[PDB]
Amino acid sequence: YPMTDHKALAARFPGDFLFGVATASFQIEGATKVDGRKPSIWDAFCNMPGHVFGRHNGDVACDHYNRWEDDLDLIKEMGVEAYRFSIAWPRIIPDGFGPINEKGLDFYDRLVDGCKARGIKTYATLYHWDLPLTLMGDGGWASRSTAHAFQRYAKTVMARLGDRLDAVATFNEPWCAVWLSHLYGIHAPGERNMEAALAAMHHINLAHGFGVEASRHVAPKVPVGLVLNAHSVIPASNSDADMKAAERAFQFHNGAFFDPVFKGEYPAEMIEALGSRMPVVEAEDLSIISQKLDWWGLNYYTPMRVADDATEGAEFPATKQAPAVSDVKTDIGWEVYAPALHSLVETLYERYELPDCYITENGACYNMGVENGEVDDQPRLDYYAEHLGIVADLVKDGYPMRGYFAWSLMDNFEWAEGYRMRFGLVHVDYETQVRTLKNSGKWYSALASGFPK
Amino acid sequence: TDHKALAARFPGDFLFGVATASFQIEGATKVDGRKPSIWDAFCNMPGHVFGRHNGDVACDHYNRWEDDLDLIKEMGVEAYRFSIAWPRIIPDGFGPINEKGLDFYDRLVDGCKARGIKTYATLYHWDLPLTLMGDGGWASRSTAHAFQRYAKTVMARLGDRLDAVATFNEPWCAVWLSHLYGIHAPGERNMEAALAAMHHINLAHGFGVEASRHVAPKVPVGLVLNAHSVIPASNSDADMKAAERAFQFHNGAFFDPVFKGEYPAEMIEALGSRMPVVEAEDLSIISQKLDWWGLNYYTPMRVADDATEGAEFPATKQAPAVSDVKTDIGWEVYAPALHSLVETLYERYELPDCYITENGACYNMGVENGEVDDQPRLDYYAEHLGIVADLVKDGYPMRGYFAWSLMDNFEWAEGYRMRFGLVHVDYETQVRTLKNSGKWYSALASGFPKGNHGVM
Ligand SMILES: OC[C@H]1O[C@H](O)[C@H](O)[C@@H](O)[C@@H]1O
Ligand SMILES: OC[C@H]1O[C@H](O)[C@H](O)[C@@H](O)[C@@H]1O
Repeated sequence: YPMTDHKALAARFPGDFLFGVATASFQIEGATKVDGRKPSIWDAFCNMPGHVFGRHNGDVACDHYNRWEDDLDLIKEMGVEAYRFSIAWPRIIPDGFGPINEKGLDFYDRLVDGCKARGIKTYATLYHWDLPLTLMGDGGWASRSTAHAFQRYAKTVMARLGDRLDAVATFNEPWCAVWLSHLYGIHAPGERNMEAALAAMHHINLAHGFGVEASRHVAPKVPVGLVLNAHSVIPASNSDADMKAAERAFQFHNGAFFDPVFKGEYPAEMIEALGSRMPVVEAEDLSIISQKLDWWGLNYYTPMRVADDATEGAEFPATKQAPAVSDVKTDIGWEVYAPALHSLVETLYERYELPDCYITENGACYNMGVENGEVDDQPRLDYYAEHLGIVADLVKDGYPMRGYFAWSLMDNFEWAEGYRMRFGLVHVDYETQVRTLKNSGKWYSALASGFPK
Repeated sequence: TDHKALAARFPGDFLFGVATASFQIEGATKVDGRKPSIWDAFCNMPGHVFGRHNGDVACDHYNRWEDDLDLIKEMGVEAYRFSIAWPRIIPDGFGPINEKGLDFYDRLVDGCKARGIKTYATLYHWDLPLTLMGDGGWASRSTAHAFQRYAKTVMARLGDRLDAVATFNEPWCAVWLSHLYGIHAPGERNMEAALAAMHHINLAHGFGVEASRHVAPKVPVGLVLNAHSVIPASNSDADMKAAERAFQFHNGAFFDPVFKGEYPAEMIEALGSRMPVVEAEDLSIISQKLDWWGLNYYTPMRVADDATEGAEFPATKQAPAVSDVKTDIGWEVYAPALHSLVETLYERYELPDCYITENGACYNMGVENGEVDDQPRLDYYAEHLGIVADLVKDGYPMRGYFAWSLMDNFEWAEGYRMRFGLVHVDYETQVRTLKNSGKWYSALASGFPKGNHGVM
């Protein structure tokens, strides 16, 4: 049972708690070929049949590149203190390496100015998956040179925006950019090769480290973070095999990123099984990867239930999907189970020395539209109540949970799922570009408005 | 293999050549304005190419081309078949023309002229500018129009000197091998993408023919196809219907539109709903008349019916080899499949003059004694040229023959491991060594053109 009474729920949060809404550049911007933007690997992935539902693409999206003032006005009306957004590398350095696109920088310059004027805090993500297509020539993330391209891109953005940005994250979800994109073939560039994935793994960890150094060198005032979909790993049974399975799944899906960044090492059992196939790790890599961060971002939606897979010749971590425990599912099919969020954060703060935590993404897919000038999305409202409940519990128990960004300000391009899957607090009619604040959004606004106190 | 007796089986004006492709030999992948091709991306992402081999070095031809031309001249080979790198000419696919790129081929073509070497250029031999992948590569119709402009750009500069041009080399590879089987760049395995690539390459061929004739009307225009010699596993009804389905899919998909102005009926029945839009004028554009056509032949395609539930058209599976002779890449040697193939094609379609634009064999032996003993290559050539001479005697319009690899080179997904050259290349020293097969081929080709002399 949720609870949902906002006035009560609001009492459970400290006065300086940060409430936000989140978007990503490719998902909402459109204007793919204007002001010097060159193609990203997602433009390619969309336009090649077989990868994205309906062959949907980012050409128009929410037209946010043009309508951004309205959107910031909306965040202002909702009384949301913070906006988490991503910056398009294809706009800043269209070829990945090469000339800087001054018009690219100009746009986010204005965007940040726009937020500053409205008293909206800025949480920027440098990389939320739109890698300049040209970088695939050298091998993309499988090439170490791509990390150096990112390095220069980060130093460029932070030099321009560092005097106003409230916070910066290097990467959004290495798990997706790494395994889902290079091992499972589901996200761009759509590869299914362990050697390629391991290369991407290390080079993205490396690029993060280069990114930290770059930010601090040109904008040392801005708190630097990293955003991770750490998976709440839950065994199917308490059998010895399933417990061991959950630990391996943890090392592979979480440790591959958390241990290098926060412990300056890769997980030992993972190295045993997969080490021989990694690219060169240079003497100074791990110490660069493991620089101290001022904050970190957690993205969470649903647990990762695993069982052992004893199949002959199963690759590490040799696990398979266990069935859902809750009956409740979102429209995209993900199990709804709030307490996995609690145990996830506990495990992480026991296992790693972590800085302040912001819940950088939390939300649900529910595809109801506009009937009677209102969007009736009670199951989404329920979701936020139930999960914010857990976040308040974490605050009570002493964890340094400093903020929460509701995932998806508005409906947008949902990657492989195209425009089919809505995650927004605000409905978008893609034929008129009209924004309609959903009922869940009215609720979240009623909660967020009372902060700061 | 007596080369004198074999030489006599050919007409005096028969054309002997050696063949090459831009990405396989050139190197200099980042020089003079060249942007990446889909094959640079393909090579450099682990899992696609043996050893992760790439085209960066290759045979360093971009730097050593005059020496390689002198080599062709010294061999006595009259013709040179090569491809032009689109990534050097219009590096983003669309976008600004790169003059440095054009100059290189301009100077190459001048070098062929000065040496008396006839030029048979291939506009597209698989090196698509990576940027075009932004719109969906060959799955986007726009890519055909980019080619069209590329085609026109090249022929405007080179058309006053080129002896001949082919639009595309092997639609089958660029279409099915690249978009359905995932073996070649860009490495897709999707029928919808492959069908889009199929029509868009056919269409691009047509645009190319018109573009070339618009700016260089005198230049003979062709298309190079690895037409598959489809042989059934048995004469069973199921196997023979399968061979015909296979012919339609692997050959008909390209031969029918180009030479009959229609797609194969049964194939349209199984797959047409998943094809891209065929605009009103498309098929007439595709089926413009050609002055010649190139056949690439290596080995037969033996097939059997596959009754597996839901097996997609053409619903066939590989059948086993009849000969037990195989090249080092694993391809059956079976020369008579060349004869039956050519005769099938000429009965089935109305075709212009034929050149064998590729024929050769993978054998990986290297330099020992300062010499390369590649008898199986030589044996392969003598036997296949015999077949070509049989086709001549039977009255088939066989005008010329190009040996498959002037030199060992980057062999696509196989990297540098699989050698096809008449000339051995040591990739550390870049030293060219003429193999024994090369000596033999030079001996044969040197007698042509036979020239005006008496008889008795
Ligand atoms: O549904 C997935 C949503 O959460 C993901 O973790 C991504 O960070 C976000 O872009 C996406 O839309
Ligand atoms: O092995 C295949 C060889 O034949 C194919 O016909 C190609 O056109 C050539 O580039 C390749 O090297």
